[PDB]
Amino acid sequence: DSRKTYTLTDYLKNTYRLKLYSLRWISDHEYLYKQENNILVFNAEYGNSSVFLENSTFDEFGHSINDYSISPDGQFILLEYNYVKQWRHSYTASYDIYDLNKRQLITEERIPNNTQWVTWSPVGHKLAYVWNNDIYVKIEPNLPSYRITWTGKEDIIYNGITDWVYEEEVFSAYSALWWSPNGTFLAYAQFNDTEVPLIEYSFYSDESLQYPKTVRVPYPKAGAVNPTVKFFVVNTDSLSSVTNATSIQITAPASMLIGDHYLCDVTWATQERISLQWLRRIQNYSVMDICDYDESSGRWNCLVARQHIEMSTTGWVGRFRPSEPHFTLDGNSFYKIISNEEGYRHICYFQIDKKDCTFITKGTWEVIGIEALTSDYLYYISNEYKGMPGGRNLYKIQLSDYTKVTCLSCELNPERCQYYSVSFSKEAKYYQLRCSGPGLPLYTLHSSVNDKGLRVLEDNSALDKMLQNVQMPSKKLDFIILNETKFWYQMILPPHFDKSKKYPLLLDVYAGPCSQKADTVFRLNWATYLASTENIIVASFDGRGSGYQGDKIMHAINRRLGTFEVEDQIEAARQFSKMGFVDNKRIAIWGWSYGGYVTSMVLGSGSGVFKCGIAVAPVSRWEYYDSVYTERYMGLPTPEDNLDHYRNSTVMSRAENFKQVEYLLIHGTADDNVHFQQSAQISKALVDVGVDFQAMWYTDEDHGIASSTAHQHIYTHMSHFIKQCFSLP
Amino acid sequence: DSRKTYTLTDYLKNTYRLKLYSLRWISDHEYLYKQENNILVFNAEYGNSSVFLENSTFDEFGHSINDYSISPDGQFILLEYNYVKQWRHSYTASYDIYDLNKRQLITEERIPNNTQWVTWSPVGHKLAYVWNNDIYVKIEPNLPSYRITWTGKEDIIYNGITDWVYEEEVFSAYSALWWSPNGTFLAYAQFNDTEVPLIEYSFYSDESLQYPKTVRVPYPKAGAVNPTVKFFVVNTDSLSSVTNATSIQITAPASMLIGDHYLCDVTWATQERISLQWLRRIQNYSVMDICDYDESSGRWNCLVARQHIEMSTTGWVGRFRPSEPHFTLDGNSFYKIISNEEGYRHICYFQIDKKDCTFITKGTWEVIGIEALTSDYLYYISNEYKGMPGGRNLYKIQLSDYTKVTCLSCELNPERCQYYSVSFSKEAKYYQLRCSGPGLPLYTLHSSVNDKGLRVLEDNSALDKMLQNVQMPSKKLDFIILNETKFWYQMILPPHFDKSKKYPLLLDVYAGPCSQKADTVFRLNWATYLASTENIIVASFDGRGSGYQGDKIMHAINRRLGTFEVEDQIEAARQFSKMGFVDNKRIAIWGWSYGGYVTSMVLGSGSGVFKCGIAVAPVSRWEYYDSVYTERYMGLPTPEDNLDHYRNSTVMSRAENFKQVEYLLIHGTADDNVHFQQSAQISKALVDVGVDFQAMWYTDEDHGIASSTAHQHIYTHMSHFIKQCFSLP
Ligand SMILES: *[C@@H]1O[C@H](CO)[C@@H](O[C@H]2O[C@H](CO)[C@@H](O[C@@H]3O[C@H](CO[C@H]4O[C@H](CO)[C@@H](O)[C@H](O)[C@@H]4O)[C@@H](O)[C@H](O)[C@@H]3O)[C@H](O)[C@H]2NC(C)=O)[C@H](O)[C@H]1NC(C)=O
Ligand SMILES: *[C@@H]1O[C@H](CO)[C@@H](O[C@H]2O[C@H](CO)[C@@H](O[C@@H]3O[C@H](CO[C@H]4O[C@H](CO)[C@@H](O)[C@H](O)[C@@H]4O)[C@@H](O)[C@H](O)[C@@H]3O)[C@H](O)[C@H]2NC(C)=O)[C@H](O)[C@H]1NC(C)=O
Ligand SMILES: *[C@@H]1O[C@H](CO)[C@@H](O[C@@H]2O[C@H](CO)[C@@H](O)[C@H](O)[C@H]2NC(C)=O)[C@H](O)[C@H]1NC(C)=O
Ligand SMILES: *[C@@H]1O[C@H](CO)[C@@H](O[C@@H]2O[C@H](CO)[C@@H](O)[C@H](O)[C@H]2NC(C)=O)[C@H](O)[C@H]1NC(C)=O
Ligand SMILES: N[C@H]1CN(C(=O)c2cnc3ccccc3n2)C[C@H]1C(=O)N1CCCC1
Ligand SMILES: N[C@H]1CN(C(=O)c2cnc3ccccc3n2)C[C@H]1C(=O)N1CCCC1
Ligand SMILES: *[C@@H]1O[C@H](CO)[C@@H](O)[C@H](O)[C@H]1NC(C)=O
Ligand SMILES: *[C@@H]1O[C@H](CO)[C@@H](O)[C@H](O)[C@H]1NC(C)=O
Ligand SMILES: *[C@@H]1O[C@H](CO)[C@@H](O)[C@H](O)[C@H]1NC(C)=O
Ligand SMILES: *[C@@H]1O[C@H](CO)[C@@H](O)[C@H](O)[C@H]1NC(C)=O
Ligand SMILES: *[C@@H]1O[C@H](CO)[C@@H](O)[C@H](O)[C@H]1NC(C)=O
Ligand SMILES: *[C@@H]1O[C@H](CO)[C@@H](O)[C@H](O)[C@H]1NC(C)=O
Ligand SMILES: *[C@@H]1O[C@H](CO)[C@@H](O)[C@H](O)[C@H]1NC(C)=O
Ligand SMILES: *[C@@H]1O[C@H](CO)[C@@H](O)[C@H](O)[C@H]1NC(C)=O
Repeated sequence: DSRKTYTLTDYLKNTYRLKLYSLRWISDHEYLYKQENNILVFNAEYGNSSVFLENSTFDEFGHSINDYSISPDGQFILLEYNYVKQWRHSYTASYDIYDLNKRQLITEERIPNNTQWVTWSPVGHKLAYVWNNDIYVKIEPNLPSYRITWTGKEDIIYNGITDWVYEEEVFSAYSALWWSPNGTFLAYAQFNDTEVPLIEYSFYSDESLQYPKTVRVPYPKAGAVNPTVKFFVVNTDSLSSVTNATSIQITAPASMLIGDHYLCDVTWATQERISLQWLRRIQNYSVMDICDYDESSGRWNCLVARQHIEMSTTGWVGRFRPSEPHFTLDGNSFYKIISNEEGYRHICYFQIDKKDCTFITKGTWEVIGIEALTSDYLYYISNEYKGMPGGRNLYKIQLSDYTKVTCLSCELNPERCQYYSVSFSKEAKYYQLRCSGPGLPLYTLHSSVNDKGLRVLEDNSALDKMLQNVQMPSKKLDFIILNETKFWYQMILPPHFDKSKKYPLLLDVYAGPCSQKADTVFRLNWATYLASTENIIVASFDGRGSGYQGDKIMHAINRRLGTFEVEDQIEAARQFSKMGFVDNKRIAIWGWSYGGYVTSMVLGSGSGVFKCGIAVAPVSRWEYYDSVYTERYMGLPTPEDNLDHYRNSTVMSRAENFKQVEYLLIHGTADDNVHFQQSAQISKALVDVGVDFQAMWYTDEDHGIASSTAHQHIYTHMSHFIKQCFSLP
Repeated sequence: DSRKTYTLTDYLKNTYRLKLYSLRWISDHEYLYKQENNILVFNAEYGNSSVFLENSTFDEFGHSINDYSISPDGQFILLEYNYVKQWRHSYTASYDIYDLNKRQLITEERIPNNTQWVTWSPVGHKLAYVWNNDIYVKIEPNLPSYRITWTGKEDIIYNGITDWVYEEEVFSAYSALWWSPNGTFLAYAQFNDTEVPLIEYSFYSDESLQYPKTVRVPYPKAGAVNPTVKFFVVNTDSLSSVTNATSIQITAPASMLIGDHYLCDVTWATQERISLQWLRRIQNYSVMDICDYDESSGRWNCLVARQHIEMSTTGWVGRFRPSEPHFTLDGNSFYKIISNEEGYRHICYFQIDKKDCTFITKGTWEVIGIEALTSDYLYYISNEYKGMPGGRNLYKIQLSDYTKVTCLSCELNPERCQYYSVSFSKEAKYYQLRCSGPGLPLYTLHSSVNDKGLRVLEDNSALDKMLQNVQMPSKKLDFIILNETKFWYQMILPPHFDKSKKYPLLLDVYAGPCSQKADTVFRLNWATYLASTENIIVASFDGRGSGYQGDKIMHAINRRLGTFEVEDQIEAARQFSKMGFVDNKRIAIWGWSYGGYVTSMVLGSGSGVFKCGIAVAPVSRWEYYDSVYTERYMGLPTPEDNLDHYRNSTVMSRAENFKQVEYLLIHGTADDNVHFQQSAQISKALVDVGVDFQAMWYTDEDHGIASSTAHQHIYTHMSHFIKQCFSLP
C-alpha cells in the first residue's frame, strides 16, 4: 500500500475539511444559507433559491462584518462587527442596522459601541440590548432607546447579562434576557457580584505593552460567596420618555430564599405565563414556579400550588442543570425530561395544576432532548436503537397514544448514520437531519407531514473521494463487562490492523461527570494522525460517572470525584493489554481539562500500568475551581460537609508516585476557567519531592488554547513527547 | 583509573564543602568567630581564645536565632530572629537585646516586630531602627525610642531604607542610614515612590491558599517615572520626648536639581563633615558635595567650591556606581578610584579645596578596591601581577613616596594563591587574607607592622584529602588575540585530558557590562560535574564590555547592549573549534540572568555554530528591566535618544532563527528582578512562528531560584537536556 497517511500537517494545516450545512430557518418553509459569501434563501418544498444579500453589498462600509441577525418580519438586518471575545460565550461588538426595503443603513440613534448583548423580539422589529451592564429597548430601529435599568456596574451588577459563573455553569450563555412570544414583555435576571472574591492573573499582551496587565474577575471558588440573583419583567408597550420604566420583581419561592440559591431556567409558557426554575446551593432540590400575569394590578403572581418539586436522593438534579420544560400551546401542560424511579431520564407529562406527572416513555435507555412539539406529536432524540448509549436517533411520539412511537432516522442510512441531531422549521413543517457518524457527515431535509425525505443537502462526496487516497484508520465501538455492568469504549485502530502484532496505546480521557467519549461520531483529529501515521491505538472509555446510561452509573461518583472515574480508566487499560494486540510496555494516557485531572490522578496512582502521560489545563484540587460546578458533585469543603474527600483528592498529595512515570504538564497563563494556579501547584509539588517532568506554559492562551499558532504548537509539542516515550523516529 | 568522579549528587547534595573562615573584627587585636554553635573571641597576636557565647545560652528563649550584632563597646548583644526574606538584601525580623554584663535580656520598650532595619552607632550603644517605614532612635537599650520621622508609608515613602530599585542597583543594601563616627548625628535618605508604576504578578503560595495573591511593587522600567530622593541629618544628642525632632535637609547641588537625579553615595568625612555623591538620570555626570556643619545655625552648608566633578566622555560613570571616597583622618583630603586619561581605573589623591587630583598609581591594569588607610599607607587590591586581569592581589603604597609600592600577597603561596581579598582590624594592626583560587581556599592572619604572617587559619586539608579520591578536572586560564587586543577565557577541562580527542563543549556565559567569567577562583559547581562525570569542556570568555581591563574594553558596548558582547561569544566559540580538541558538532551555550539574554541572542543569531542552548531568567527586551541599570548603558528608549537600538535588540525579533537549534527557557514565576514577562514574551514569539522548544516555569521562585528543592530540580532538569543534545547515556 503506497497511499499517503493522514499526517500531523493534514490535521494542523487542516487539509481535509468536513463540509457543513448550516441553515437558519426564518419561517415555516424557508431557511437561510451561505454559499461562498452571499446569503441564499431557500424553499424547503421545492429546493429553489434566490440571492438575499450579495457578498459585495457591504464592500463600502469599511468595517469587516462578523455575523448578522434578521428581524422576525424580514424587514431589517442587524450587523455585528468589532467583535472582541471574552469568555466561552461572551463578547462585545459594534452593531449597525440596515433597512432591507429602503436599501439603507440607519444613522440616527445608533446602537452604542462595546455592546454586551442584543436580541430581536420574537415578532416584529423590537430590539433590546445590554451596554455598560444595563438594559435598553429600541421600539423601532431609529428612535431613541428606553433605559430599563440604572443599576448596572462593571464587575458588580449585571442587568440582563450573566456574570462569569452564570455564563459557564448555568446558562451556557452571556444572554440573560427573555422576550415573551407576543413581544410585549421583557424578563431579565440581574446579578449582584459584590462580595465575590476575584481571581487575579497576568496578561502580558503585545511586546509593546511595557507593564503586564492584571485581569481581575469575580469568580466564586468552592465554598466562597456566590452571586445573588433577582428577576424582573417589564411591559415594553407602556414605555415613557419621561417616566422611568417599572420593572416587576418575581421573588424566588419561600423554599429558595432561606438559603443560597440559583436561577437556573427561564421559559415563557404563553403571552401571560412564565415558568421559572430555581436550585438550592445544595443542588439536590429544585423548584419550578408558574407565574401568571394579573390585569387589575400590573404585577406577576406565582401561586404556591403550581410549584413542581424536582429532587434527587442519589445525586444532583439534572444532567448539568435541570431540564427545560416544553409547553403545549394553551399553556396548561408541558413535557420535561426527568429521571424516573429506576434512574433513567425520560419524558414526563406535566399538567400545570396537579402534582403527579405521567411517564410517556421508558426502558433501559435515556432521552437526550425534546426537539419539537405539535398538536399531534412530540419529537425527541434518544439513544434507544440497538441498545447503544453511544448512538443518537430521532423519534416521534403520538400524543393520542404513548404506545405508538415511530423511529424516523434509524433505518435511513444504517451503515453510515448512527448519530443524528435536528433543526425544525418554525411550526415544524420540515426538519433538517444532520448525521455526524460513523460515516462522513450527511445533511438531509424532510417534511413533517409524511416523513418523506426531500433531498440530500450535503454528502461530503468531495471529501470522500480524497479520503480514498489516504490510509484512514477505522473505529471499533464495543463494550466490556465489569461487576456485571456494561461499560462502553472506542478504539481508533491504525489501517491494515493486524490483530497479532502488539501496538502501543494512547488512552484518551475526559471522564467528567456525565460525559461521553465512546460514541459513533466521525472525527478528523489528533487521534487520526496517531493512528494513520504513528500506528498507535487511541482508545477512549466511559466508566462510572459517565453519561446517558441511567443514574446508577452517572451518580456512582457522587461526592467522590477523583475516585471511581479514575480507578475505572486504570481497569480499562488493564483489559486492553488482556486483549492481546496491546504492547503493555507502551501504554500512555492524556486528557484536557477534567481529562487532565483524571490523567494526573492516574499517573499519580502508582499502578505501574502507564509509561507516560500528558495533562492539559488540569484541575488539580477541587477547592480551586468554580463553586457551582464543583459543589454540584462534591458538596461544600467544610469539616461538616465534604472537607475530607476534598483533601483526599488532590494531584499534589500524589506527587511521590510520579517518580515512576513521564509527565508533560501544559497550561495557558490566561486561563480564566481552570486557573494557571491549578498546575502551578502540581509543579511546585513535583519539584518538592525531586521528580523530573516536562512543562510548557502557553502565554495569554485560555482554556481551549485556541489561537491558531498556539494550537499547532501544542499538538506539535505533544506529538514529540508521545513518539519519544514510544521510541519512534 | 578507578577513582569515582564528581557526580551531580556530589554538587547537589553538597558533598564536598569548602571550609570558610569568617570573622568579625571587634577591636584592634581581637575578632569573633564561630566554632560549631558557640562564639569564640580570639587574640590576633597570640592565637588564644575564649568562649564568649555558648550554643546553649539561648536554649530557653523558644525562638530560633538567625544572626547577632555586638555593640561597639561589648556591652549588649542584638539578636535577630523571625527572619523573612524580601529582595536581594531586604528582610524583616524581630529583635531582642541582651545585657551581656547583667546576663539579662530586656523586657521594657522592646524593638517592635517586622522591623525593616537596625544598626548600632559606631561607638557606645545607640541603636537606630526602621519600622513601618520610619526612623526611631533608642539612646539606651531599654528607654522609649524617639520617632525621627512621621512620613513613612508602605510602597510610597521610605525613611532610612531604600526602595526596590535603590536596594538593587545603587546601594546594594536595604539600609539607608549613616551614623557619624562620633555617634552624634544620623543622616538618612528618604525615597518618594508616588508616581512609579507597579509591577504586578501572582504568588500562588501554599496549597492551602485558595486564591493567588497579587504582589505589587513600585518598579520603574526603562524610561518610566523614577523615585525622588531627599536627604536629612539629625542631632541625636538634642532629642526631646516632647518636641518632635528637627531633621535637616541637604539639597542636591544646583547642577542636579534641573533634572532627574540619584543619590548614589553617602560617606562621612569627620565628626562634622559628610560627602555626598549624586548622579544625573543620564549617568555620565556625577557631583560630590562636601557638606560642613555650622555651629551658630544648626544647619549643614555645602560650599559650591568644594564640588568635584566626575564625568565620562565614552560611557557611564563608575564601574556600576561611582567609587567611594576614602578620607584622611583630618578630613581635608581623600583617595578615590577614578578612570584615568588612558582609560584605566586608578587611585586619585583629592585635596578638598583644589580642583585637580594627582594620580598615585598607573599602568595597563586597574584598581579593584581601596581597603585600608593609615598615616603611612594606603592598602589596595589590584590585578597588576603577571598582567593577568583574572587575578587579585594585595598591595600597599607609601603615602610619603608614591613610587614605593610593596606587593604583600603575590609571593605568599604562588602555585595555589592568585586571587586575594582582605579584612583589616579596626585600626589596621592586622589583616586576614582570604585566598580563593586557583588552589583550595586559604585563610591567613597577618600583622600590618612588619607584614609578618602569624598563622594559617584554615587550609582545607580535610577537603584536600577527599578530593584526591576524585577524578577532579583542571582549569586552563589563557587568552586569545582578536583585532590586536587580548581577550581572556577559561576552560574547565575533564580529567585525563587527551588533547587529540574531540570533546563536546559548553560555553558558560554572563557577559553583562563589566563582568568577569574568566578568573583564577576555585569553584565546585555544575561545571565540575559536567567536566568530571560527562567529559564536557565548559569554557567561559570575557569579551568586549567586560570588566577590569580599562574603559576601552568595558565601554565598547555603550548604548549597544546585545551587540559586541554577543558577537564576541560567537567568535570565542569559533576559535575553540579551531583549537582541535573541540567537537564542532556538539557546541552548546547557557547562562543565567544577563547571561540568559546573551544566550538567547546567540541562539537567535543564525550562526550555525551552536547546536543547543539554555537560558535561565533571561532579559528579553531592555524596556522590560529596571531604569537605573538599563539606562546606565542604553540611554532612554525615546525616538530622540536610543529608541532604535532598544528595538534592534530584543530576543523576540530573532524568533525565526531558532528553527535551527534546541532551546530550553526557564523562569521563576515570582521573579521580582527580571520579570516572568521577559520570558513570557520570548515564548509567545516562538510559538508564533512555529518553533519547537522546551520550557520550564518555577513557581514562586525568584531570580536566583534558591529554594533547596528548586535548585536541585533545575540542575537536574538542565543536565538531562544537556546530555540529550550530546547523545550521552
Ligand atoms: C421559488 O420559486 C417559486 C416559483 O417560482 C417562487 O414563488 C413565487 O415567486 C414569485 C416571487 O415571490 C411570485 O411572483 C409574485 O407573485 C405574487 C402573487 O401572484 C399571484 O397573485 C396575483 C394577484 O393576486 C395574480 O395576478 C397572479 O397570477 C398570481 O397567482 C404577485 O402579486 C407578485 O407581483 C409576483 O408576480 C410567484 O407568484 C411565486 N410562484 C409560485 C407560482 O408559487 C419563490 O420566490 C422561490 N423561492 C425562493 C427560495 O427563491
Ligand atoms: C589570651 O590570653 C591572654 C593571656 O592569658 C589573656 O590576656 C589577659 O587574660 C586575663 C583576662 O583578660 C588577664 O587577667 C586580668 O588582668 C587584669 C590586669 O592585670 C594586671 O594589673 C593588675 C593591677 O593593675 C596587676 O595586679 C596584675 O599583676 C596584672 O599585671 C586584672 O586587673 C584582672 O583582675 C585579671 O587578673 C591577664 O592579665 C591578661 N594576660 C596577660 C598577661 O596579658 C586574654 O584574655 C586571652 N584572650 C582571649 C582571646 O581569650
Ligand atoms: C463606534 O466607534 C467608532 C470609532 O470611535 C465611531 O466611528 C466614527 O464615526 C464618525 C461619524 O460617523 C466617522 O466620521 C468616523 O470615521 C468614525 N471614527 C473612526 C473609527 O475613524 C462610531 O461613531 C461609534 N459608534 C457609536 C454608536 O458610538
Ligand atoms: C512579637 O510577636 C510576638 C507574637 O505576636 C509577641 O510575643 C508574645 O509575647 C507575650 C508577652 O511577652 C508572650 O506572653 C507570648 O508568649 C508571645 N506570643 C506568642 C508568639 O505566642 C511579642 O510580644 C512581639 N514583640 C513586639 C515588641 O511587638
Ligand atoms: N465548566 C464545565 C462544564 N463544561 C461544559 O462544557 C458543559 C456541558 N454541559 C452543560 C449543561 C448545562 C450547563 C452547562 C454545561 N456545561 C465545561 C466544563 C469545564 O470547563 N471544566 C473545567 C474543569 C472541570 C470541568
Ligand atoms: N541588577 C543587576 C546588577 N547586579 C549585580 O549583582 C551588581 C554588581 N555590582 C554592583 C555595583 C554597584 C551597585 C550595584 C551592583 N550590582 C545584578 C544584576 C541583575 O540581576 N541583572 C538582571 C538582568 C540584567 C542584570
Ligand atoms: C399580545 O398579547 C398580550 C397578552 O398579554 C396582549 O395584551 C397584547 O395586546 C398583544 N399584542 C399584540 C397586538 O400582539
Ligand atoms: C448587591 O448586594 C449587596 C449585599 O451583599 C447590597 O448591599 C448592594 O446594595 C446590592 N447592589 C444592588 C444595587 O442590588
Ligand atoms: C430615572 O432614574 C435615574 C436614575 O435613578 C434618574 O437619574 C432620572 O432622573 C430618572 N428619570 C426621570 C426623568 O424620572
Ligand atoms: C441533599 O443533599 C444533602 C447533603 O448533605 C443531604 O443531607 C440531603 O439528604 C439531600 N436533601 C434532599 C432533600 O434529598
Ligand atoms: C563628638 O564630636 C562632636 C563634633 O560635632 C561634638 O560636638 C560632640 O560633643 C562629641 N561627642 C562625644 C562626647 O564624643
Ligand atoms: C512625594 O512626591 C509627590 C510629588 O510627586 C508629592 O505630591 C508628595 O506629597 C510627596 N510625598 C512626600 C510626603 O514627600
Ligand atoms: C509630632 O508630629 C506628629 C505628626 O506630625 C504629631 O502627631 C505630633 O502631635 C507631634 N508631636 C508633638 C507632641 O509635637
Ligand atoms: C552624556 O551623554 C549624553 C547622551 O546623549 C550626551 O549627549 C553627552 O555628550 C554626555 N554629557 C557629558 C557631559 O559628557
